[PDB]
Amino acid sequence: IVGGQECKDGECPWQALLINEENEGFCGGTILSEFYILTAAHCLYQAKRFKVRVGDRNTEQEEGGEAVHEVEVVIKHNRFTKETYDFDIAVLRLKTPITFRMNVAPACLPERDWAESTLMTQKTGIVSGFGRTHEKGRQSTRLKMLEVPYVDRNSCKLSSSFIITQNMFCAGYDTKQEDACQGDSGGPHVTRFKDTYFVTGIVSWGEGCARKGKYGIYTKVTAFLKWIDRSMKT
Amino acid sequence: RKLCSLDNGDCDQFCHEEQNSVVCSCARGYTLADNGKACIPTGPYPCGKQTL
Ligand SMILES: CN(C)[C@@H]1CCc2cc(N3CC[C@H](NS(=O)(=O)c4ccc5cc(Cl)ccc5c4)C3=O)ccc21
Ligand SMILES: [Ca+2]
Ligand SMILES: [Mg+2]
Repeated sequence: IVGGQECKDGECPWQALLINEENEGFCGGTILSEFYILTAAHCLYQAKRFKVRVGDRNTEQEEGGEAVHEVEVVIKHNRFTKETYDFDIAVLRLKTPITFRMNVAPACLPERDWAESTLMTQKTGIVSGFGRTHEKGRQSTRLKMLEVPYVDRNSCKLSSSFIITQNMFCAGYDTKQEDACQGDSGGPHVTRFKDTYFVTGIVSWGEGCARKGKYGIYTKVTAFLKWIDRSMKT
Repeated sequence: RKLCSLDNGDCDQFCHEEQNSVVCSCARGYTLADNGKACIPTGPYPCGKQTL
């Protein structure tokens, strides 16, 4: 996350971190339930073996809330394409259930129509992760969050050198130096409504980080709510 | 602005227009309150809530 602020105690409890063999984060995730993590399908090629860590805010200290979980099943969307990043979504079933506590809780899944009409028409969403704090920098040791404006769909298509499919939406800033970045992929994009946070996106891709005339591209969770529901039933 | 278009139909969460009237509902882990509008967590750590 470029710009934004640190997630403070209890503020980003649905954040998951996909960790490789070296116990280093490479992607984010969103806790959906005690057994399921939402992530990007493209994250599933960046490590041969990975686990999921929850309840972490500082990768340099043991704060007592951290928990590592092994993955039992990887459910990648079968229509995911590396060419365009269309259908960039996957669900992970954990081997053991997550025990909710301080810094560990799920984000809510909304209903499609209401989310499109009421959540996606709000001014902003919130993206979070342990990703780079500058385009050329190292991964953050601290969990960060950033308020990102929803971007007009036409403006986004106009800004993009590549196809924005029906399964994608744009968020962030034209010139302001704030955006998601490398390592934030697969992480949460949530929208607040009356003090309740609903999953609205998955950090997907961008032409660099925080570049002028460029926005962050997110998987449109509302297009995949039935798919998610099915994946979580088996 | 009418029904769900007017202040989310007074619903805490989901709003549906059925038979030209507002119907409120809630995410899993919440129960619709007796007023048929508010959403009450059914147990500890409900979805979408920051902790403590
Ligand atoms: C080619 N096609 C599959 C699509 C369309 C163009 C494109 C660009 C990228 N890139 C190019 C580099 C960038 N990497 S990153 O680590 O800086 C990164 C990764 C994810 C991001 C996500 C958001 Cl929301 C914002 C900025 C982000 C930045 C990144 O994600 C990946 C896929 C695709
Ligand atoms: Ca820690
Ligand atoms: Mg920009």
